[PDB]
Amino acid sequence: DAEFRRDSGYEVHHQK
Amino acid sequence: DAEFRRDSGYEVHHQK
Ligand SMILES: [Zn+2]
Repeated sequence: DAEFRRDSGYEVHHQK
Repeated sequence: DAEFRRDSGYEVHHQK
């Protein structure tokens, strides 16, 4: 979801 | 590489 689907990281698989 | 590109973990790309 968009608020944590951020460009400024990432590997989103380790965030929620 | 194949030896540690295993199902026996994993997210190989930064795990060991
Ligand atoms: Zn990862």
